[PDB]
Amino acid sequence: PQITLWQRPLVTIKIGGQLKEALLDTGADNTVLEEMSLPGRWKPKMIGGIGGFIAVRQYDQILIEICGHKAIGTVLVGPTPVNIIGRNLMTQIGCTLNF
Amino acid sequence: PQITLWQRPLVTIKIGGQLKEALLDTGADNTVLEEMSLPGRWKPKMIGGIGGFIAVRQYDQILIEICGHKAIGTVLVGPTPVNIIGRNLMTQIGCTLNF
Ligand SMILES: Cc1c(O)cccc1C(=O)N[C@@H](CSc1ccccc1)[C@H](O)CN1C[C@H]2CCCC[C@H]2C[C@H]1C(=O)NC(C)(C)C
Repeated sequence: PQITLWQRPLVTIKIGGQLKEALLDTGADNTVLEEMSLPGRWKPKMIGGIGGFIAVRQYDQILIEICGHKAIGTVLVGPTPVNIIGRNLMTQIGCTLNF
Repeated sequence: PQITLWQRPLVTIKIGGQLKEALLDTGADNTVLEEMSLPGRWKPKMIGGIGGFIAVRQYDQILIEICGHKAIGTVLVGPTPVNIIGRNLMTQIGCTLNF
């Protein structure tokens, strides 16, 4: 799959038995999902974007299926308006920028 | 150029006679630079990221040289902590995501 950038690079994910849409985001160090319940224990974390900071819950070794490719990594959960797949997960699916 | 995502995808830009480093950001609709003086007249704009909103100045038809590729487009100027090259400029340089 080659994805051009004329539209947002949204992909379908499967995480915790749920189907979501998420944005492939090269400008994000981390992966950030809207509120959802996840197994097992987490740690509080602040992350900064443009315009300020949000509080999130850090879950490690969480299974995610991104466009049919499985990856396990750290997933942050909190009040983001868009599901974000960051570089931590993108490297696991062999995802590159090209030009 | 193929860019893997193990590190931030930072590139050198030239804009308004100045050299800067900027992040190639698939998760950004717009291009956002820290405070700098630019030719032309501008319009006020609010943009939202994670954790809130910032006020920026919208400059159109601005020349930018991104990793040696010229592009002209809308550049937003304001209190972003990182220079961000968004999709609007990335399409102009033939930039794709691949995996
Ligand atoms: C800059 C920009 C636009 O011009 C237009 C639309 C969105 C954005 C925007 O802020 N996008 C961001 C993701 S968050 C997001 C929020 C709303 C919609 C889509 C994505 C960037 O892609 C990533 N963004 C780039 C960059 C922005 C300036 C501050 C430092 C980083 C923070 C980083 C980021 O947010 N990282 C998290 C791990 C917290 C997710």
